[PDB]
Amino acid sequence: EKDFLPLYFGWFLTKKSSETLRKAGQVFLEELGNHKAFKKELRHFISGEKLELVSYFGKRPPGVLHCATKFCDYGKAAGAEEYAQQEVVKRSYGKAFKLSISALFVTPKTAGAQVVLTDQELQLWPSDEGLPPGSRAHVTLGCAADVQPVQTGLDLLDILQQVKGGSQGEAVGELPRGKLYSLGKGRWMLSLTKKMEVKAIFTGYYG
Ligand SMILES: [Cl-]
Ligand SMILES: [Cl-]
Repeated sequence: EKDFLPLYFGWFLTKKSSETLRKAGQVFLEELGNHKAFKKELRHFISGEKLELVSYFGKRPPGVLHCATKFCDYGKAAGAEEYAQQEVVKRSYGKAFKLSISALFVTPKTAGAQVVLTDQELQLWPSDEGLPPGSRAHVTLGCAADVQPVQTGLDLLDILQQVKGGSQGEAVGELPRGKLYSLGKGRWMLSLTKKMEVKAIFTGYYG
């Protein structure tokens, strides 16, 4: 009888760190919704007055927030066994880490936070494109009704791809904690003046 792996590995934020990022995320969806530049380009955000984004991203993580590394599906996913067998993964299991979050973003599908992993933390990132490894690292804050949390990372990569070309353009707003950027196609990004640090434990979720 074999030992099945978790649903996925990842950094799970503490109560206080989750509380902080959660409320910060809420404050962002409230300011963005009330903002002038957003109300203008609302046609490219919804096919259908004001839109309250906190309600729009109705599906939100219930307990503590997290930053996933490798989706394993208890060993069914490709490379799950290989990832879990790594010394660095087994060594890091249950240990605390400090994740740096550089920006919060919003798309028609998801709302999340961009994670900038350290070189130490990148060793825990699966190497199973076009952007540097770990660019997909994120914390999902919310999803639209028929969107799956896996979308959040994909949305982030799409936004970072627009940053490669430099389609970010000039900041279309100054929020209390950073500069607002309009990427188009209902995509928005808040570059934080100060990268907020969150405390999290690297472990495995079984669900
Ligand atoms: Cl903040
Ligand atoms: Cl969808």
